[PDB]
Amino acid sequence: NMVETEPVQGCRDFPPEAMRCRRHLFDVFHATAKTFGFEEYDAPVLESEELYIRKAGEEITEQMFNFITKGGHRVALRPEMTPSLARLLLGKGRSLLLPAKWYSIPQCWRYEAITRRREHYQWNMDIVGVKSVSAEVELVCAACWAMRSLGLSSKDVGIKVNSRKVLQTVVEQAGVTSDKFAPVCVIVDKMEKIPREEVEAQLAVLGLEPTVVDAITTTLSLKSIDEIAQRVGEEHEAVKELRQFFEQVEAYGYGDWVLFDASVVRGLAYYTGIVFEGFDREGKFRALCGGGRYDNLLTTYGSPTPIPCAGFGFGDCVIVELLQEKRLLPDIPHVVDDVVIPFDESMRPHALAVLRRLRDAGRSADIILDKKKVVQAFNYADRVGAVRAVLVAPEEWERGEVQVKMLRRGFAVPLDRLV
Amino acid sequence: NMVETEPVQGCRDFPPEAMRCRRHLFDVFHATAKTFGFEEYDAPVLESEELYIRKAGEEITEQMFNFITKGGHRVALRPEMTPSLARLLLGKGRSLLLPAKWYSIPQCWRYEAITRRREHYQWNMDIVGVKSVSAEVELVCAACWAMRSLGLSSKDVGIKVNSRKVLQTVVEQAGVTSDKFAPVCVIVDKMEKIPREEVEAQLAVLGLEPTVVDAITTTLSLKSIDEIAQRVGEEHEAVKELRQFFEQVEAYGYGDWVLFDASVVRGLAYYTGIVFEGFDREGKFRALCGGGRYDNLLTTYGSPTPIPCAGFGFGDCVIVELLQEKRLLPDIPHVVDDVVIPFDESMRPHALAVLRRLRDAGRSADIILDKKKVVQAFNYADRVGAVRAVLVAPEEWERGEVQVKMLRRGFAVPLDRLV
Ligand SMILES: Nc1ccc2cccc(O)c2n1
Ligand SMILES: Nc1ccc2cccc(O)c2n1
Ligand SMILES: Nc1ccc2cccc(O)c2n1
Ligand SMILES: Nc1ccc2cccc(O)c2n1
Ligand SMILES: N[C@@H](Cc1c[nH]c[nH+]1)C(=O)O
Ligand SMILES: N[C@@H](Cc1c[nH]c[nH+]1)C(=O)O
Repeated sequence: NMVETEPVQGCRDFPPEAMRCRRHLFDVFHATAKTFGFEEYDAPVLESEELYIRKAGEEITEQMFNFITKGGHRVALRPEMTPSLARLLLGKGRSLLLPAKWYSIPQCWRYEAITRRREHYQWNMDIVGVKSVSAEVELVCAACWAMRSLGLSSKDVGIKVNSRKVLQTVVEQAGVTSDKFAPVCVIVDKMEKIPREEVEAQLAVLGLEPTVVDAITTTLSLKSIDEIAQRVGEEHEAVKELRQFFEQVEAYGYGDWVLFDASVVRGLAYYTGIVFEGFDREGKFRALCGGGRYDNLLTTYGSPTPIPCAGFGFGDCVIVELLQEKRLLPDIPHVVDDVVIPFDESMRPHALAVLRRLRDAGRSADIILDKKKVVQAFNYADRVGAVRAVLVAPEEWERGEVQVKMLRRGFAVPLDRLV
Repeated sequence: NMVETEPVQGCRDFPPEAMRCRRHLFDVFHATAKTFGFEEYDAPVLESEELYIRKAGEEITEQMFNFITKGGHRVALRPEMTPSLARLLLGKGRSLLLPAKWYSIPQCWRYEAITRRREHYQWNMDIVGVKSVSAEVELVCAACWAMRSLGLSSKDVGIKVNSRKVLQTVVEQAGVTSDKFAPVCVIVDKMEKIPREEVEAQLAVLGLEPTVVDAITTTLSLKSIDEIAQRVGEEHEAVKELRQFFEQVEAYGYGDWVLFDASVVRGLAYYTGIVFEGFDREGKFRALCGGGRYDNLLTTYGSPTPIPCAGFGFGDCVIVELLQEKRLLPDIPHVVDDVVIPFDESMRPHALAVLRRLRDAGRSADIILDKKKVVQAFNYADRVGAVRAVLVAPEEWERGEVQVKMLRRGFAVPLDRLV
């Protein structure tokens, strides 16, 4: 009998070759988070289904990987991290010191009728307790920093930015009760990649008249902040905020990375203010990352006081395709410093003591574990990219030495000199 | 309405405080693996239930966290990593270069009728393609290395070691067909922590006579390798192997960490040779880690040629309790190098440029994001353990300077000198 060697439908294996690629990326996510002063957290991949019941026609909750425990409890593999984060924050209450800057790199999950990936890793960064656009500034700079760290430039990618408050106004001024607003953002998010007829249809389903639909479409196609200003005023808070945002990003030195786009809304119900989305400037890939401000979610979860929040998620799949296309993911193979080679099996104990010493000195080192010829041991050393082979032979050992060969003739060296 | 702030039954939250503890541990697991030349891998937490159907009464497979997809597919959250590893190895075939030394730190899962933890993280280390006890030597040394790295000594803990081949002989020589052997190990593993009557009963259920049961119990209580040698001969391969194992561990310098214990068998069906288990020398905690040789598993999975393997798993929960008891987990709080403080909001752009510079130089740095008084900014700096506060004020800025205050009076410094 033969076991199924392929992973479960829509899930990825990470043998060493693929793991090095993932590690290269996560190392940047971690390093960027540390540079920016964010704290790591984590929570269970398994959460209560109840945590995601938002009733706004979101794709994320529609495609929920859910099931029922033997105990009858309705659960899901998390489709996103933000609800888990909020649960932790709400759990802490007044004991949480603010501001708080928390990051994680959870695997998140989806399930579709179409048998597409069902899992991905998503770097999450969130700032909690900060009212002003400085939070969004910092988050957008963090995302650019990560991409620049990966070797991309502002010629390769950007982050396009908007605020939902502009549309909020239009919807409210058009006589539509604010309860329809989140559903509208969800529908209008689809504007980009499906027919306008199909989107207009969906909005009409919500009970909004053609004239109201009109204003929405128009405001999505406005190309500048000044044209927004003409539409809603120069001190509509949206304008002041976006200007402050762009000014602050410019002062940090990432002005070439960011721009305004009135069509950016995102697909999540809970964004209340600034929203943003990373993209490739060749128009070839899906969104690289996405985020925004969500000031009401915690109130929504039963927080007795409103807690301002903003953040983003940054997936592991699209960024990697982009990097591959741009030839910014060279395979650096697995490597070690030293390979210790017993001359024969009688030298194994001596070679072990040498191994101990090298590792004690902070070196990465292998020892040849099987019985083999010296030449094969050198073949192995080359396979693992050793800087150095350390041959432990009877002759040198009697002199208190080993034979060392730099791989990146051969020379006898006292034990103490090795390290 | 209030959302449930507690995590799902039997699952842990990792807010920053708990995450630092976990990170401290994983950092050792990673560092130890690199020191020993192991390669990282990963696979999906979700695997086919079929992968674990071993039919040997194992607790691990009995307590399987399984469910059925909407597609009707029988799946589980992995109870262990070793089957996933084997799937990857079998998937590679002849293209896998040997030897291979692979590690991972998967979250693994269980489900019980008793509502105990249902998840844990388990450092896995495995050596593939090595016939000789040198593999086991290296794995046991790796486990000790990790524990010593965490600040434990050979007075605190040990690893007790045995080989199943001794018992294999007894079972086979007693006329019991080898198919009963794995089930027997599974039963005898329970010997330790349940009544002997209850264990003897279970073996009788398998159809083994009282005389055969007798020999098993006796051999479990033999206290030395010499007494095993008297029982099965000095060149029963078990004896030679254990002697070689102990000799090699002694030569690496971890002789005080290891010992022989004829009662150690482990609960897993697939161990064929040497097996081992980490323990605390005060007899206070459950097993810290556990592993062994499993030379038949890949054959069992349909590998057309036998592939030798050995490894262990090292849980994240018991080790941490031990470390807490031993006071080896001091809370090091979250820290940053620098906190940049705008004197007021008019200095925010200048302060951002300063932030850019510090981060460009590899420093971890925050900027005060909200509007606040300088004194509050210093309170925040103290909260995040900054080495340095960098006050960006109009006066100094006009001189091309900032004001720097070492936290671990205050002095003006040119921008360029900061880094
Ligand atoms: N929300 C999710 C959850 C899981 C995903 C897997 C692959 C790609 C995605 O965009 C995913 N999005
Ligand atoms: N030991 C090292 C260190 C760095 C290396 C870079 C590329 C290829 C190698 O084999 C390397 N080996
Ligand atoms: N096999 C497993 C799988 C999950 C576990 C969770 C907590 C403690 C354990 O010993 C576990 N063992
Ligand atoms: N920046 C640092 C660096 C090291 C520290 C150690 C303990 C407490 C601290 O606040 C520390 N802050
Ligand atoms: N949860 C969002 C990203 C995000 C993090 N924080 C705020 N938003 C998503 O999956 O797109
Ligand atoms: N899978 C084993 C540990 C192990 C890893 N490799 C071999 N054995 C366990 O969970 O106990």
